[PDB]
Amino acid sequence: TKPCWYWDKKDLAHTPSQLEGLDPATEARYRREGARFIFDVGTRLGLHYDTLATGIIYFHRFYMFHSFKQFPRYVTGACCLFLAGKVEETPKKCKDIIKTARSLLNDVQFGQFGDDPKEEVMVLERILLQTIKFDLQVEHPYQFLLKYAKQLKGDKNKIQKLVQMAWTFVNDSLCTTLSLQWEPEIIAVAVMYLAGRLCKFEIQEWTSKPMYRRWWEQFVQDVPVDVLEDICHQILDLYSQGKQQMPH
Amino acid sequence: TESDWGKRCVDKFDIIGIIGEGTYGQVYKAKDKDTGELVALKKVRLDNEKEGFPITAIREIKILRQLIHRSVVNMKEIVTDKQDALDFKKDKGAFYLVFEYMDHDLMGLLESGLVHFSEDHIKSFMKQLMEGLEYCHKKNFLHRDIKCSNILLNNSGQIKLADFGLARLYNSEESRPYTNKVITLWYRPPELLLGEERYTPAIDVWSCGCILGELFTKKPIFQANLELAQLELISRLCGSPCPAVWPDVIRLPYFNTMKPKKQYRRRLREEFSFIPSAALDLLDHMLTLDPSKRCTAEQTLQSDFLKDVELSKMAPPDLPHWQDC
Amino acid sequence: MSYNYVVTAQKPTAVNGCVTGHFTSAEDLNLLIAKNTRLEIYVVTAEGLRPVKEVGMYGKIAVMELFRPKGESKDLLFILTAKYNACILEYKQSGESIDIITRAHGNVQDRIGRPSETGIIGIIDPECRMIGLRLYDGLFKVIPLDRDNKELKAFNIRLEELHVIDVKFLYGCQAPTICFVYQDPQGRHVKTYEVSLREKEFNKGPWKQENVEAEASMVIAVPEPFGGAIIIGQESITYHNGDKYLAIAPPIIKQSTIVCHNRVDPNGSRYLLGDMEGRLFMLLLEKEEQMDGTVTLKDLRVELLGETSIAECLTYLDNGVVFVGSRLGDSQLVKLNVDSNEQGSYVVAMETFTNLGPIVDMCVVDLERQGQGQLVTCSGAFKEGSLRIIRNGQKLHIRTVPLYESPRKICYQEVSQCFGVLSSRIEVQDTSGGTTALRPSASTQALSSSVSSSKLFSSSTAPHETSFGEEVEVHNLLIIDQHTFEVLHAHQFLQNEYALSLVSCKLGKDPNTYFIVGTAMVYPEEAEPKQGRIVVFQYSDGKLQTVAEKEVKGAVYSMVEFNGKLLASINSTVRLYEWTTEKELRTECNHYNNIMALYLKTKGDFILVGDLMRSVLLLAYKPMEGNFEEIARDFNPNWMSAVEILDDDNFLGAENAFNLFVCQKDSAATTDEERQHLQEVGLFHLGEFVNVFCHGSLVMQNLGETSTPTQGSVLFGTVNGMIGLVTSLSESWYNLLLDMQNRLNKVIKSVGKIEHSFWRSFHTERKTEPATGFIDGDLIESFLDISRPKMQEVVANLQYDDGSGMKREATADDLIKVVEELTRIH
Ligand SMILES: CC[C@H](CO)Nc1nc(NCc2ccccc2)c2ncn(C(C)C)c2n1
Repeated sequence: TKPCWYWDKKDLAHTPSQLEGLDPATEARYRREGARFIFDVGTRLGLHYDTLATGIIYFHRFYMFHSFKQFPRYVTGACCLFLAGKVEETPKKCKDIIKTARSLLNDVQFGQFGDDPKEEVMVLERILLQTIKFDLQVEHPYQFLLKYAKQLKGDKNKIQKLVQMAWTFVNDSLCTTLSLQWEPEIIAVAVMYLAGRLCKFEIQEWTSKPMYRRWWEQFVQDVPVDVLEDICHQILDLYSQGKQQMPH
Repeated sequence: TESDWGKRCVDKFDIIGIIGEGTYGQVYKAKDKDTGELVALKKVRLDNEKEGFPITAIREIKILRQLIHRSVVNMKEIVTDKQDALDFKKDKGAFYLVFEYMDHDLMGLLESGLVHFSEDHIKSFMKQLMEGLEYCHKKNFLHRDIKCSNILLNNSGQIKLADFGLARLYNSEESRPYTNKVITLWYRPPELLLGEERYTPAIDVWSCGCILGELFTKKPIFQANLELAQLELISRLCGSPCPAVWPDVIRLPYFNTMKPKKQYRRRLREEFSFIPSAALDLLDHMLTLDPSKRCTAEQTLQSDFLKDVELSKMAPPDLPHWQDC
Repeated sequence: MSYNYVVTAQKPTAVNGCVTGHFTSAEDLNLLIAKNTRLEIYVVTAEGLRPVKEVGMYGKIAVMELFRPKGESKDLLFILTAKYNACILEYKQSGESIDIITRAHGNVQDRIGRPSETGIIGIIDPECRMIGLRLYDGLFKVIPLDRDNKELKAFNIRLEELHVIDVKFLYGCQAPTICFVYQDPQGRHVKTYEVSLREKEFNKGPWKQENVEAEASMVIAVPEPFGGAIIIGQESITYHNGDKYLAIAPPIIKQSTIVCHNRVDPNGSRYLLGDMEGRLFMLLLEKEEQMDGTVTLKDLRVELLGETSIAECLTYLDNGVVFVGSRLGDSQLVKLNVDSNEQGSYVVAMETFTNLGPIVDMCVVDLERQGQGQLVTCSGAFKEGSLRIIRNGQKLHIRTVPLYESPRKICYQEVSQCFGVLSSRIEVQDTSGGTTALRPSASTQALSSSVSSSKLFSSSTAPHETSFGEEVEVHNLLIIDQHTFEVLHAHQFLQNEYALSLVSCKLGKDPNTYFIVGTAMVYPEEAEPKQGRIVVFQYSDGKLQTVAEKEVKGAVYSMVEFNGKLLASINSTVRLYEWTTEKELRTECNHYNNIMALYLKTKGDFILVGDLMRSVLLLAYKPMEGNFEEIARDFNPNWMSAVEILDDDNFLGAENAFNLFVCQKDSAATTDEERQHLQEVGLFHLGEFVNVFCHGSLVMQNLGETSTPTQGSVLFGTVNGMIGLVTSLSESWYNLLLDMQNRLNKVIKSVGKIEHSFWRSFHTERKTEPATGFIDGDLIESFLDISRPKMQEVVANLQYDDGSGMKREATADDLIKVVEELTRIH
């Protein structure tokens, strides 16, 4: 019926990129750069956040079946965003994506697109569709962050602070392989959990079951804290590695 | 696995012939070599390279893998031409969308004039169509192109909805601009003639009602070549758009521009006096000018005309015999 | 685009309706006979009919009735066409000049309505206050006959009874009253209403509803002396009038369905009834007068008079003369005698009017080696079944071969100096357990005879029960000599085996010439036949010998010889068979993308397949591969009645809606899609139902015949006996003739003021389109019959294109020569 789009962290040691001699740090850097390229290009084009995320998910999935050494990331990213636009009904012309990609990339980077940028991108569309197995519909943590937040009742300002901080954590997790490890529903909870810890809020009280300490369970069944912590650990690592700090 | 689409080759199908020409590619009837099942294969050509893969096909792939219903066609898989070995840039082969094969199309059955529909047949037909439409509308998807050609029927009496190349998601909270005219002029709702552009799911209801009347008269209810002429024909039967029946008609861009000859009174019940009472009420509600006052799919399903229809008895339509030959 | 020309070689001959009245003069007795699109006016004499006038109408005549409103000296004529064109007509004569006046006219079609099962019904009030029309289920349309209603404006009255069988205006009522039989789930009923022109609605009718026979078919409005109505069924005849009820159920009428009625005595004492076996009856109203002075109806009696042709309309004229209007056989004048002849019959035939009947199939054959070609047609049905040999010589000479059984398909086998004809006759389950034929016929009067012994389907184990009296078809292959037209041999096919297709040909390396018949096993329980036989027969030395048989899993609807191979269509499948050196058929290749492959035609390695609803398909046999390829299909859905190949690119088809179309290869090789799309480039409303397209011409060819502008020759036969011809034109000749039509239409006055452009518009119930690619030759050939002032008016400002002279003005004498050459193609 439908494909399995989730892997175990241990499995990322065996992506095509890894086996061709790329080390874990480099593939991680390559993923962040490609995701951020997709994010930055589409933000410049005025694209909806779902469109940006869908492209990023295609991108991450793509390099579970292919190597970064044989497929230039920025071409792939541009192709993903191009397709994502058509899937999410926020379409863009390929020439405009190239134009923006040229604006944001230096000369070395734009060399990946080769002599004919549009062609390298449009040609890749075939591989992308076959690679993602024509499973185009994608759900993103954003919708669940809002579906769940709507059921919280309490201080309007404390909840809005929780949401925005968590929303920032969603945007940042797009630079990671979490999109490949955990369903979006879990991600939405994890970022609520993280923001709750950081803002010293006790979300249990805002729920319809103030006494159910495990508030995540009334939204997402069968999630141990083990998972929410692993996700939190992975999100905060990006901030510790980078100069950037937690939004608060 | 069954879920890894886009890799299996079209070699696995013996092509029987061309059933019809689709807008984004032609559709051919074929037999699966392994199972013997008959499937209809839609041709998707990206060789044009104007904008790559057709968005119309993208909509059908995105939506039909989400929609599961007896009255909604099932896309079985996506298969490809023998791809060029290790040279994707040279490769310009096309993709095929596999669908269940359907024996006949409604437009073809009406046009031959051979088919005869009893009340009970229509009940079985309308109940399936509305059940499919309700499923889709509940999933917040709009068909946007309900035509007799897009209604497919098996000789068993099973009905399925087909072309989704123009389908788009509807957001009730957020009104956003769409394509101004989607449904074919003969079955287009008045709001699209007047260019609402922020249309509601009620657009599909209007068409389905046009079909309801068509099953009884064996003739399309409103057929015209110009948008105003259709508005006049609709206006003669359903009444002229006016503020009393359509409070917000004044906000529609073309209300002042497009006017019927007269302010015609509604005559639907009179002109369809031959239609049974249970059905006539269904038509009056489906063919209501104001989209806000037009009945919903669920309301059409919770009907004296359709509620007590049992899908176990699908009433197979009248089959032409050798004597009919 | 494509350019073609269509002309009538023989006008419609079947009688569709007939009425009597005082139409030409308040003094004369007139007989008006209606053939499809044609009206014939006669005057009744003591010897027979005197023809006075014939007009064509741009429409199929659906309603024809004569009435005389107060203030008129003579009867007026109401006609409604099948496309709902209504008009009131008047005869006017000025010395030698006879013309037809259109007094009122209009189109009465409703935007929304369901066409009724029993067809258009039109009746007129005895006081001529209104015309009643039953066009749509659940609606009654009233045209009030006031002096001012020159446009025939009308209103609908809601009718609760949706399924009406028949309706008539009654006599002797205080208000206009309708009496009708209707059907609902509880059976059939007779009911009455009163029509109020003031209120524009029905009021309660004079007498109560009565439950009537399940197969009550016709309503007879009895005149003033009795009043009320008579209802004719399959088993009984009843009289209803308020409290009075009578029913006679004589066993004689149960035998054959009664289809037509007419009034002999104006007072209603005597009525004439006819049935599908041709039997003619007299229905008698036995009066009883009370001392009150009132006249009541005592009893009904039915008396058998004799045999006429199977009749669509009966009309009594005068004295003992009755006109028998026949659609399935030749029409007649017969005299009714008071004394029976020595055989017991009171009916003696006077004159016989040729009706080509239904033309089921036909072939063109040069019997006398004359380079001309004669047309042998399968004509008629049942007792009227006939072979008609037609040659040109200025009238068409027609010879009739009586068969007394239904002819189905015909093919000529020159090697045997004879024709092969498929026929079917009706037998009835008799007390022996077998069947008995109603009358002897060709298949039983053959010199030598044979019955198939094939055991292909003998395993049976499928039960088919028989009830005494049920009808069955018995199918035969007839061998008929080409000079004497004597039935030389008849081969009776298997029980419940229908013969559907027939070819005469050589196959493969076999020097013998065979008759090959494709059959189907027809059981009432089957929706589609699932068994069939392809039988190969050799006619040799007065005996037919079965050479081989092939079992198929369906009906062999159509067969055609294909370059030494046998191309046969079995249900969905189109199959090509090879004839082996062992004298057996072998499947070679198959094509399956058809719902029902009804018709097949070949040119070279190309095949044209005609489907019940999938229009037409162009196949190609690919010899290098040994299989079929789909070249192009016509996607527009049409119901097919006959197809033909005009040339390698143009294909002709006939619709069940009386329409013709021409498809062409789109000839643009840009994309695969364009080629595989057959583009309809010709649309034309013929007005006839075409059964058979046949290449050939009846015109004498001495080799000296001027090469006409027209190229090619396709003859076609129709259900109403009409024979037509289709031919192609050059782009220039078409544009010229088309521009002339538009000029002629402005000049020529139409009966009923019916626009010619509307009449020829393609018309399915669901879609209507303007004609294209076709020249109505019958309009062009009328240029020679319009007066000189009109001829010159037509040619004004008329220019030729792309000729010896690019622009060349036309004169009235130039066009007279052109049309006169166009009349030479038939
Ligand atoms: C006839 C127009 C219709 C429009 O989708 N095409 C069609 N028509 C179908 N019906 C069968 C048919 C065959 C030939 C002519 C018309 C209809 C059909 N069955 C499966 N499919 C797939 C592609 C969803 C079918 N698609």
